[PDB]
Amino acid sequence: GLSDGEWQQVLNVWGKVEADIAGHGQEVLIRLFTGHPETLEKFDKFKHLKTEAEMKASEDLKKHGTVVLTALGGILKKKGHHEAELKPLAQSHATKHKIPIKYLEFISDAIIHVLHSKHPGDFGADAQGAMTKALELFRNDIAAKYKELGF
Repeated sequence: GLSDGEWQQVLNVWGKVEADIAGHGQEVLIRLFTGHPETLEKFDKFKHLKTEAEMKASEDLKKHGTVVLTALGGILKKKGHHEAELKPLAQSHATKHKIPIKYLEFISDAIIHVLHSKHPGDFGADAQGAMTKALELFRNDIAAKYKELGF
């Protein structure tokens, strides 16, 4: 788990995201899709996108970025008490969307990248440690549910 101090850093960082949820969501997804094109193949509504310009021009991509980061924000604000929030996502992502757990590592990495890209010099080493721990805890708890489902 995270300490109280670590959670405070996580949620302070998250304030940056909340100020521009759509632009952070868009940049995270673009980073994911560009760095790991296999991920793009799991979205029927995005698998048409060949270029970053197309992705950049897609209002539905930005829309989905808002949905994804809203969901993660809700999870993070539970500070680890997130079973109810995480369970349905684990089940839809393992059973319906068929998303390998590695893709959650890819998006975690993309989030850390985008935060430094958008806030260079303002995402300190303590803050990155805390946000990393939070994203690891999320992954770990998703992973436990994936194992239950054999995915």
